[PDB]
Amino acid sequence: ELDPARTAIVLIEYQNEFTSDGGVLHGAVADVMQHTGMLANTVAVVDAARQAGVPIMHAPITFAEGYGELTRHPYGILKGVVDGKAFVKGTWGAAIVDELAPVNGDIVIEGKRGLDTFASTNLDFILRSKGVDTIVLGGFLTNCCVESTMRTGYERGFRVITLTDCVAATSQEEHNNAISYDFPMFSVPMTSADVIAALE
Amino acid sequence: ELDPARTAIVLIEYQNEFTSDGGVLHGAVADVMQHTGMLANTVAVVDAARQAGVPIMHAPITFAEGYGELTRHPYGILKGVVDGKAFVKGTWGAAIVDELAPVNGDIVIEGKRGLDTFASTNLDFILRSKGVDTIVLGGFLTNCCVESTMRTGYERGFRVITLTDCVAATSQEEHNNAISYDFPMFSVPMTSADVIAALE
Amino acid sequence: EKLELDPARTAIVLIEYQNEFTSDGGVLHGAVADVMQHTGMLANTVAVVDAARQAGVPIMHAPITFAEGYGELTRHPYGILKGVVDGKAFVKGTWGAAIVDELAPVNGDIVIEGKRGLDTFASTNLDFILRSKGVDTIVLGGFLTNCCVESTMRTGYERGFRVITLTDCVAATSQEEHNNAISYDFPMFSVPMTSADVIAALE
Amino acid sequence: ELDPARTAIVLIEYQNEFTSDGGVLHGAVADVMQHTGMLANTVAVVDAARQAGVPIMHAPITFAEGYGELTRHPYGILKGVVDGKAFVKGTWGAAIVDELAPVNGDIVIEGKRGLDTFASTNLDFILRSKGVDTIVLGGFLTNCCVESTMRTGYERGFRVITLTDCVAATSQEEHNNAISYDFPMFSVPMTSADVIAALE
Repeated sequence: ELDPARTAIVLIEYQNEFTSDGGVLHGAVADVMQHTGMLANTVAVVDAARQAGVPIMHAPITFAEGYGELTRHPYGILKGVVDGKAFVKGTWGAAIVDELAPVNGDIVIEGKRGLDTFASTNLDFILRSKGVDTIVLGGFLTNCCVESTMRTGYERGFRVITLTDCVAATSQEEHNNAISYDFPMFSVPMTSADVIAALE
Repeated sequence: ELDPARTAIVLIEYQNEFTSDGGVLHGAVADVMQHTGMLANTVAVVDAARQAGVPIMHAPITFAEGYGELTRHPYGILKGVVDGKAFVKGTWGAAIVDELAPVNGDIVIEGKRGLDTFASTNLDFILRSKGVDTIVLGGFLTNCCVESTMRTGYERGFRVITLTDCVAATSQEEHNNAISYDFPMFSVPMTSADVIAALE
Repeated sequence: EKLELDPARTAIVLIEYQNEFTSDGGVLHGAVADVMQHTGMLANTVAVVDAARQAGVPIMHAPITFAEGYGELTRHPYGILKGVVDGKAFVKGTWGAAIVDELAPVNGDIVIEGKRGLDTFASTNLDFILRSKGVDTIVLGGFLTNCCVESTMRTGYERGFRVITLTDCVAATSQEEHNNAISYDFPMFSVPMTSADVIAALE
Repeated sequence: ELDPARTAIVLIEYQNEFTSDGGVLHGAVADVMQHTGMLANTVAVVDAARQAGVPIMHAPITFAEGYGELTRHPYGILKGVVDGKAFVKGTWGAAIVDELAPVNGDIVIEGKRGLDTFASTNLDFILRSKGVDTIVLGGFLTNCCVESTMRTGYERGFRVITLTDCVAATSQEEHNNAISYDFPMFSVPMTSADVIAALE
């Protein structure tokens, strides 16, 4: 049961870096993108969201070239972002995949530098200003940025819905476990089809 | 490598509800508590930290009886807390287990009502006020409250050490998944022995 | 132009109505006495609370307290918290730290926890509880007009709440500081109202 | 005393819309800009900061055209921003004034939609990741965005230094009152000259 005036689709990091052949991180997520069909499922969800008047918010991650916005000695996941030169601002890799290119009305969330969309962006501000209380999440990575964003969403009292087949990760094991164990603690897990049915 | 003036031990939810026979949530965490020896490892870490002069911070979760500080219609993990009448303020369940009772000058973090300790407490305020930039995390649940806290601490630029043998969860597979896949993303995973050696 | 309040989406938030400010012998009471007296804030808050209960509106208290010795703060504070520390104000488990009797929390009132700074949103469970309960309108009162009350208003605003400031239920250490905050700052971040206006909206 | 490896200059809204003839809101701040000399003092501060190796971080405020990122029924100060059609993204007004144009190395904080730079941007994340514990603040508006940013900075444990002659408001009275009464509660106020000596 969805209220379009009080709902948003939040698309996390559908960027060529992940989504597209030649992306620095594409090879690592290919298998799961294939098994899930997340890309086409995401396209379908967005289409039904445009029609129902539900805003699309894209949340890309980017970094000024040289990574000066971060510690010179990162640890954990962002270390990989630095060493691999992923998501440099203004590059093909940082661009949102052509199939989901932002179009009239859509909101591109700004500032993302870490994994939790709510920790370095204007997402919370915009969601709250627009009176949105239900967020629908899709994107990358299932057990990293989608999971962090979902957990903070819950903390902040949104109704979080996670699109269990519009997410993808670097391994099927990591992907499946996130969805089976953690998603139910912090969200309402649903398929594109049921979200699509709910949007209509 | 640890600097005592700039380190905190953050002990999450060592409360009877989880730790003790009769706790509403004890049966769920019992197998993993026993498999890992978490209580005994935690007592060893805390003993060493006090010796080192490292402040010990307790982060209990509590709820005004009746759950009127929450939605009347919870979903996700907090639905079980309310439905199971867990962590009521002033009950034996809410009390910190006797083996880790706060002594002289220990800090007790106030406010927790959700999973991420940073989301509803004075933890950030106090760490920053004291100049703490490294946090050593232990407690319950591995894949819920510990992981949320770990994720937010990473986003806020803390050096987060996770005690791989001072945490527990409602299943062994869940516990193992978190430590193997997610902990390395947002923390420096360490055994208690490693942290003990670092503290001396 | 006339104010509508929905009881299910509304919360009175009372900042630091503790002896330390409100009552004779409180360490900071001398500094706020003139403005308390000028405004009649204490009685006015009582009348707004009473009406709030009658309409079923959550009353939320936001006291500030510190573990004795101030070991939860930097040893070398600056700014307004340096005065708290140096003055030994709001020590946990003292009369000064208690909420004032006239506004003692009764059955069902929420007592916000964690407060150690000035902004009520920065070190407590306030945001969590409001959002969990579905509150999107907070009515604000207490101390200090240009400090903690203003900080909470600013952040409230940033976080999408409809903030209402009770112009005659707040006080500061100076009438001049008080009046300036109310006339200049409050309208940028809030809808300032009187106790009487709020009470009428509640009924 | 200032450690360059632990300090950043944060410049709020040095955008043509305030600073320059033709800017929608320039008329309302011209008087105080003139009386303080804020623009030239800031250039001097930024130049000294560059020499010293201290990172420069500009925080512009922008909105996607049509103000759809916000409530359709704003109140308070943002209502004036929307009705005035100010700070529209990609327009000349939204651009940083030429004298303070970002130059190789400078960071441009992203996402600002509200008044407090901390509440809708990647400022905290970037400050904490780079290890900055002292922020030097200048810009617009003295009683609004500068005061909100300073209040939140202090809450978060930063040493906030406020440049009393590198800020401006719409009213001289409000400008002086904020500096006299509120700035001392939440910052160490200093003149540009005194900050430049410390930077030098």
